[PDB]
Amino acid sequence: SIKVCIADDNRELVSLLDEYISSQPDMEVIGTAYNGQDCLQMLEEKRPDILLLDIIMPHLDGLAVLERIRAGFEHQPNVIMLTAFGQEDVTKKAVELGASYFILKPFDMENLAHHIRQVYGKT
Amino acid sequence: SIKVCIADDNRELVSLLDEYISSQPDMEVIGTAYNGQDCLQMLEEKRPDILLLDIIMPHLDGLAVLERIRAGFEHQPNVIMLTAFGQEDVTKKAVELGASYFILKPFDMENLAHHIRQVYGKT
Repeated sequence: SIKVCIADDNRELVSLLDEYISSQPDMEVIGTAYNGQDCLQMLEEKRPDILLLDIIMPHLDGLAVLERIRAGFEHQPNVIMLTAFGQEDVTKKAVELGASYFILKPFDMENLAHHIRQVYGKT
Repeated sequence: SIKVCIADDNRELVSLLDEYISSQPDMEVIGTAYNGQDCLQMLEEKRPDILLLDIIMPHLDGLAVLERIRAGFEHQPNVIMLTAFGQEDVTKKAVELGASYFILKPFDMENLAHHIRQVYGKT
């Protein structure tokens, strides 16, 4: 059971991520946060294996959170930045500190091309 | 080669759809439109196999476009409505006219759970 924590200030995205990760048979969601300060508070209690972290947030962004994780925590999760188009340059500083990243495209295409084939096939 | 036309008023979404469908080896994008009137003009020239159509658009929505396709076109594409959360009830009228539909979730999760496993695996 891979234990995952989510921290992002887009409430719609956090909800989708929680649903998606919870549907995976080998993973579990053990906490969520909407800003950096609450993320750092969560990690002190839950010790997840994986943290999905928004790279840019007002006041305390994902790189400031990652720096605090590396400078003050004994137990650190593997951090995966959530990066949208145009945010790649800022993500690169976080990869220099050892995080990994996931390019988050705006709309979900899963199963579209399968559905298209099913429709086309029936005619 | 499955020939696809896209009609939606979200420019970001049209761009992603074009990219995604064009990357499929068995499909091709042959036109795109940003409103109903331009979609109906496109279909008269291009005769696609598949039309991806936004269910709700100001002035002339996807159901009004579908009704015009069924009442005035000799050659009709198989129509797949692009339906977002909350738009299901309006889609059901279009399915009554024979269209199919695709539930469009707000963010792309493709490959996230694979990446998570790759990261977790390396430790």
